[PDB]
Amino acid sequence: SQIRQNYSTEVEAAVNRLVNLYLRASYTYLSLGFYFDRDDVALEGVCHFFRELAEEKREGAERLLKMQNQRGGRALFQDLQKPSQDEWGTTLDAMKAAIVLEKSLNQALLDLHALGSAQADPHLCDFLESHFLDEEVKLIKKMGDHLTNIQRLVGSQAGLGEYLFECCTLK
Amino acid sequence: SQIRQNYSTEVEAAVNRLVNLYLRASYTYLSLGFYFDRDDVALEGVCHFFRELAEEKREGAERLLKMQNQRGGRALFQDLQKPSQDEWGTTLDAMKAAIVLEKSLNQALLDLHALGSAQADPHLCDFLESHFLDEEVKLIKKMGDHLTNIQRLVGSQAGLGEYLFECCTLK
Amino acid sequence: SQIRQNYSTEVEAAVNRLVNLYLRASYTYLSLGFYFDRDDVALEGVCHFFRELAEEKREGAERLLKMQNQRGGRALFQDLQKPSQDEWGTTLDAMKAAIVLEKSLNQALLDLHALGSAQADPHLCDFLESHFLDEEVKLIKKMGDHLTNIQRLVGSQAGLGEYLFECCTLK
Amino acid sequence: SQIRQNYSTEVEAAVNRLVNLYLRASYTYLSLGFYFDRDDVALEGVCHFFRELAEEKREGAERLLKMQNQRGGRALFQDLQKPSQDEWGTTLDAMKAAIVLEKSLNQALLDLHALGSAQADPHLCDFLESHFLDEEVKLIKKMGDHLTNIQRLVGSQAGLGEYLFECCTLK
Amino acid sequence: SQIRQNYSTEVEAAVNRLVNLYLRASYTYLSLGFYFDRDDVALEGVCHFFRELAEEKREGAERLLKMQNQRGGRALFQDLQKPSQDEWGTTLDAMKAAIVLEKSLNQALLDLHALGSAQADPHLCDFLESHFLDEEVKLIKKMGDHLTNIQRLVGSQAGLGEYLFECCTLK
Ligand SMILES: [Cl-]
Ligand SMILES: [Cl-]
Ligand SMILES: [Cl-]
Ligand SMILES: [Cl-]
Ligand SMILES: [Cl-]
Repeated sequence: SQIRQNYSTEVEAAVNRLVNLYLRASYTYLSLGFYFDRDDVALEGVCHFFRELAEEKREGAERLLKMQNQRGGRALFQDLQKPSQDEWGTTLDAMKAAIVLEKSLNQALLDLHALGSAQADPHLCDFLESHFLDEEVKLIKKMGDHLTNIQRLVGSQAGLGEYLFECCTLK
Repeated sequence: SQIRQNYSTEVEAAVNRLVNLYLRASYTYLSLGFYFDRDDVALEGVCHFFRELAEEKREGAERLLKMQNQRGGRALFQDLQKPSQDEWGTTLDAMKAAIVLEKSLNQALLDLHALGSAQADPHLCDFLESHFLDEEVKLIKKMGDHLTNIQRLVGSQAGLGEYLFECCTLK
Repeated sequence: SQIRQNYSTEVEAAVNRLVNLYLRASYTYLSLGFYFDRDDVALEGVCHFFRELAEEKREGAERLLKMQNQRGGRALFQDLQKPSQDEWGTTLDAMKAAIVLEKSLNQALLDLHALGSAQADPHLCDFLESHFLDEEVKLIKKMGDHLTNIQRLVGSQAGLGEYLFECCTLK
Repeated sequence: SQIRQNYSTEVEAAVNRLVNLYLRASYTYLSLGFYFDRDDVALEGVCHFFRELAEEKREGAERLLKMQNQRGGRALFQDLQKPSQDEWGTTLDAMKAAIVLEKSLNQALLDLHALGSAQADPHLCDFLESHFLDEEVKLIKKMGDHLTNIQRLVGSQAGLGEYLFECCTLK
Repeated sequence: SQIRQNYSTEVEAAVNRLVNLYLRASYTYLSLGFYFDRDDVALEGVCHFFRELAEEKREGAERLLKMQNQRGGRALFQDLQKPSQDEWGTTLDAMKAAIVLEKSLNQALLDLHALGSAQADPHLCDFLESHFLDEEVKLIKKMGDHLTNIQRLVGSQAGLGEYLFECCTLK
């Protein structure tokens, strides 16, 4: 506690809250993944998509905790609330719930970035820019693409046909 | 007949009955497989699924017979009844018939396990646990997954679209 | 300007106009490609098809410009008009717009060929025959095939089924 | 919900409680690991030991959840309580806390085994025997070995010398 | 002097001062390294640690000078003051002196970042974020870890034993 330099108690606390948010998100994705593995749901690609995201969110939490120690802050852990639902409905319902979750993580990142800028903490700002902000933009874009394709597929025969052309002829 | 130790006549007889059940199941799966190979049915992946299961059930019977001789019991064979149907309907009908068949094998395994536990025959109990009980749980889970996906595919355009998203986008 | 031989001012000017047409076509295909990359359109195979065509049309322009210098003519560049639409509708709408665009390039090639024949410029005529006329015929044929398949897929269950048979059974 | 066979509501609920215990244990080990990564603690081998155990406990939870779905039970997730301490003291303190935690997991496994035996659920009993009970016995033995060696090292010069002989001469 | 764009005389001068600070730091580390190579000190791993840091600080100076020329500023060199001590005491004394030196470099980087932000010079800000700020945070963390371990080792038999357990058993 001989290393801390330019690291505010406000950022230290906000990092611990962000770690809680990322571990909550990881927990939500674990629940999503095992719901799609139910024998009465049985979409094993959807289960894999969500289990991979649970791993990504735990890795984001671990990166934050590594950074907290690099800066000389102190990790503090809080209770992890259970996910918002016990059953996640259709693939469409689940993808909508996932984009809501990612937008909430993204807003927490943007709020922490703004705190770090106000505190003139450029290490914190660049840490977020380099490891989190573009990862979130890329994931939200992918989820938006998925939402549009699920809506196309479930909505009409014109939509299913247009999806199949892209899948079987172009790629 | 110099090797038998802790092997009850009750377990010996029950093993011979189980071999009959597994060979009957193998016969049922042979009939299922060649029904899907009919030029007027022509689902060669369904034919392959059922022919592979016929091989698995014959292998289970052979493992039981190997174990009967390892314990010093005497294999006794009975007539093999023909399968319950000559025509198996749709893929859905066939998968429902297959899960009924597997649940009946699983209950026969559980009943033999309970007999072996009552007879304090731990070799028999562990034999079943190690080679049969988890194989049955894994297969029944796969069949339940298949049933749900066939029901999704044949039922509606929302269901077919949700299946295709998992197939063409996620995997 | 010691190399020019049998190269008319009429062909020189027509080549510069053709370069403008090919760069306009490239620009149109860039706009088509990024429209299909929108999160609310999200057909990434369609996006790739059109971005590849933008590259092909820029390469055709560059070949023309290389030839202009090989003959001792002088490249002159004009303003590039923006594409005709800002949004391109469905895959069907887009493919119809692409075949209209290709037919217009093809007619400009045929008109330049006829000018070169009238001017007795066989180098120009063979240049077009060797690098452009069959490329256009092959691309227009592919686009016509795509149009028919998109129409089949979006139109009816008989059409979608016939497409799927070709895709999943024959190839 | 067409697969469930011989799977009691008592075992189903107990499995969900066990998943909670394993995820709580994983969380405890995450906190232990990052405490040893503090610049004022700085035992990076101890940090690695505990982070590896956090991964093992999450994998145990995931195996339980996979099994819950294989049997046709329904995963239900509860709030994850935060670890018991925010600071973990010395390596000795931490290893003592880890063996207490493992003994509590082991007793929960033994209690679930006894429930499964009472319910005549041999699949559950063998699942625990095959994937959990010997993993726990091996880990508790390793932790007991570590406790004894830490006590030897911190206690006396005779103990440190005896440790060093084993380390530098025998291995 | 045809390239300079958005590069203030304030930043240009501050970069030249920073180059002086980094070359002074390199000189300090050369002196530290050869002190530990004295036959009456003889800690050749400590000598190597400090000689590697002398190379890192010279490389940081060279990167700054490359950037000064990339922006169209003019390198100006000043006298390099000799290091603060001729003898560096124990490994503990030396590591404390090294963390003081690194914190002073880090504060000079943060001050230059703040100047660049005030001058709206994002190239300068990102240059520092990308090549210097995280290098300093990682090095200061490592030095803090080293300080804690040296203090543990020299302070007590409990501390030495805890160090040895991590070294000989865990890693
Ligand atoms: Cl609490
Ligand atoms: Cl008979
Ligand atoms: Cl103009
Ligand atoms: Cl709750
Ligand atoms: Cl001077």
